[PDB]
Amino acid sequence: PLAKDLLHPSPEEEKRKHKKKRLVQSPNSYFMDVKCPGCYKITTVFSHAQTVVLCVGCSTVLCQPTGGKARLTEGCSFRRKQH
Amino acid sequence: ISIKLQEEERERRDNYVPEVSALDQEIIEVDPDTKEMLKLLDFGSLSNLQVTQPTVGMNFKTPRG
Amino acid sequence: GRMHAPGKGLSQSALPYRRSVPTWLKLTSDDVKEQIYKLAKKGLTPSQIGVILRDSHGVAQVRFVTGNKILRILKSKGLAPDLPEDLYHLIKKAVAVRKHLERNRKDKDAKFRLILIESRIHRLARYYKTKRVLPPNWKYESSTASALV
Amino acid sequence: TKKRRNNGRAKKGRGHVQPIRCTNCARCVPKDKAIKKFVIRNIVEAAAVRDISEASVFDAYVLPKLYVKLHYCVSCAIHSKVVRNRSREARKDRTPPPRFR
Amino acid sequence: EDVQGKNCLTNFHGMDLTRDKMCSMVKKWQTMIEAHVDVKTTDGYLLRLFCVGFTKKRNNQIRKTSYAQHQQVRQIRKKMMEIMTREVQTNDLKEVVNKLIPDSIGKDIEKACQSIYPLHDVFVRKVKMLKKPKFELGKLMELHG
RNA sequence: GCAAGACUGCUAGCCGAGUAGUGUUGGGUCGCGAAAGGCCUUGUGGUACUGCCUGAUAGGGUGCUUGCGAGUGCCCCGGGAGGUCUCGUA
RNA sequence: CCCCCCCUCCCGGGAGAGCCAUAGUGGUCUGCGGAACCGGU
RNA sequence: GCGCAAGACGGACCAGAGCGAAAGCAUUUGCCAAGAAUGUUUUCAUUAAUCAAGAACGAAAGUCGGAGGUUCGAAGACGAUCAGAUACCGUCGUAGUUCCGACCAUAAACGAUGCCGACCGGCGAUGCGGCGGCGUUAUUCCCAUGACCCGCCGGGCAGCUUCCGGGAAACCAAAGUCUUUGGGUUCCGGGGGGAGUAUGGUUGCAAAGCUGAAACUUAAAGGAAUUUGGCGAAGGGCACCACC
Ligand SMILES: [Zn+2]
Repeated sequence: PLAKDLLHPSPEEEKRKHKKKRLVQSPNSYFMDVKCPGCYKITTVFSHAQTVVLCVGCSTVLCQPTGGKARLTEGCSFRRKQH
Repeated sequence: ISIKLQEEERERRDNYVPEVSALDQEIIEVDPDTKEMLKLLDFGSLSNLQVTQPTVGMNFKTPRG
Repeated sequence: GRMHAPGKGLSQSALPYRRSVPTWLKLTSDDVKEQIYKLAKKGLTPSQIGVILRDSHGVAQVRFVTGNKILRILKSKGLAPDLPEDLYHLIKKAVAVRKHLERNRKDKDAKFRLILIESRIHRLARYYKTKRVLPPNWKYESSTASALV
Repeated sequence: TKKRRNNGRAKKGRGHVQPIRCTNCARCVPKDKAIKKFVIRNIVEAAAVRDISEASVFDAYVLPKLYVKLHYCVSCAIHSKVVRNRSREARKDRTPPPRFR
Repeated sequence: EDVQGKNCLTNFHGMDLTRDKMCSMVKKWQTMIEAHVDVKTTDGYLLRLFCVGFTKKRNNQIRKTSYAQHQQVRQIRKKMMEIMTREVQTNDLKEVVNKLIPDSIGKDIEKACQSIYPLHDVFVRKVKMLKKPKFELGKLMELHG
């Protein structure tokens, strides 16, 4: 309360707060690397795609537009790519 | 009334203590959460303590509305 | 809050701190610009071009793969639209509201919304006039809707 | 001076509510201010219950219940002794009256 | 419809529910869903079936209101309308009256609405007979055994 | 290729067999389910219940006993005995 | 002598998709290693 | 009891719940257009807040022209209460109550509190969108979705407590961060009557709407809260000078 440490907040506190209320503005979104057992070529998609995407190779519809994230088609593996 | 004799028989009962400890029981019923808490303070496993099954069912807080 | 509605909101983008292209993105600048040119030739606007590039091609945003923004690139090549996208959308919305109002004369709320939309159009056109992108004699007129589609 | 934190009703973000009619009176009053009373009552109380029960065509029968809702204006609600005045700090208590009968 | 002698013959004309039951079914902290369908049987017996449904509270639910979204209510009403119009046009009145003796239509609607919002009771609270065909004697004498 | 652990479903002989059929809201590699017959080692032990309906001894409905509140009791067949089952009171 | 009964108590047996130990058994997960890397079809 | 015709209307579900700038908004379905919030690693880059002139909407009553007039009901007719009622009450009952136009622009149009923006305590609920996680259910297995539960995030109507603070107090997380007085910008108050009157302008067929004094007169008029006063207010106690 009176004596906190706003310079070095714990990660739990920082992740609790809103994205624009943190000590530094950092989005909570991320990119994905989605692929399916059917086709054997891998694409890169955004978490909140908000747009229907067709796999390059006309395999099937991969993502689905929703309010938040994207409803990944069943039978697909994805990993969180980061630098 | 502030009594100093304090009900002689009940005062003796207060003086009476049992031969058993009533606390140093050989079996302790604790959830895994308490075991995880204890594992990270200074010490680890014990020889007079065992973990119980997770008592989480549906929820607490019976319906009132 | 909102300029016209009395509602307060907080929902928009939040760019990351690190201003560097990610290493997993193998795309160069030339091919990104080529894709931008192709999408522009297809008949889209910079509002959706960035969306398509950040969804399918995996690029975060243009301002890091290249230096010029999307509208800057379109102006550089020359196939950029003559009228701003937001002003075009506002004009189209005003035309739609007026077309709805021609038949139903008792919809007072539609009249109020049309007044608000025309106010927004005037306020944006004033900024365009003072920033030297539209001719000084350009005026928004109620009847002129067919030409400005 | 202002007596209640609210305005004697429950309208906080509406500005208008449907007007209803009193039952004892004919006064037209706002819905959220008009005291609403819901009563559960049987056809017979304690006199004709036996006469219906033992003297009946069918056996093992449950008596029907008459259902009705009441709307009372403030003057009509107080004149019929449905609600009564309370103390200054006792008016802030929103708990319903005890029910055990 | 006809009397032979010292013995009158009848026919189905409608069905209603007890007013006390209907009063007791409509309670607080629940949404009532209504739907009227004007569907004709195989023969020219046009009926206007009505429906009533309510939502209730789960055994572990804490929310006292337990309301429903407007779109969920619309979907439930569409389901009830389709269920009633499906079990009328395919059969005559003579045995759908027998079907009406139990709450088979009500049970079907209740089972069909488990996915949108769980309702407890489905009742055809009123059935009216709007139109009837040309008067016939053979059907009448077949109705009475 | 080394390699031991943690857990799970069904059968309480195995085979045919998760065959027919039932089935659900959107799907699926699916819930539900004894065999006809055969081949034989020829078919595991302790443990309490069971109001009515729907669709398990699960889940969801809904009771009977004294006005009322808590009990005991409420699947079936075979023996014996008895006849107002227990505590408080709008 | 009444009844038809209905209920309660002391025992035996039948049915179930209860639980627990043993067999017929089917899969999920975890540890180590591939003499060392960079590109072209 | 069975059928027919006409008009108004949308009970119970209905909540200190929702939407709309305000007035205001409820039977199912179909069509058209719009909006707040949540999500966003999309787009432009100061396009911003409040506002003299001006402009749209604006409850019921109010007027003008058509169609309908079921019910309620100004004026009016009648009967009783009453000393006196052309008041309370009861029966009829025109204009209006309904719709399509043409007008007025008025309320206790009240949160009696202007808008934008920053900050300073806590605690549970509710409605929306997003997010994480055991477990039941759409019968028993696999996933997505509804329903249930445990949290978190943002905006919105509100709730409870307190020596943050303030006020004359009633009370207020704003009616606070104000003599230790300066965030930005509009309207408006100067003791009580006369008086929102006369007048002049102005809009309206009219009713009336906006702007709006002076002469004379008074030392009071007013806001909050206690003890007795009285109630044709509620709720308790006692008495054979009260009763059974
Ligand atoms: Zn009244």
